Amino acid sequence: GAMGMPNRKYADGEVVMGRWPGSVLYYEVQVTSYDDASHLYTVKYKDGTELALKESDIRLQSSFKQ
Repeated sequence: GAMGMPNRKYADGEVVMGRWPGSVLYYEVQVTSYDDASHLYTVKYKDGTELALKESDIRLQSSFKQ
């Protein structure tokens, strides 16, 4: 059981928390697309700018999920 596993670790269109690559900070992003070969999720930030990050950079919108 991975818990977060609909096909990928995250869904698409879903709003999650994503770490900024060079930082340890997490910002709020929405997943737009996904590279399945190298396992990269393309997400879009509140700033409009979209970025690709690893699944390990993405966490739930809230870690408190019930």
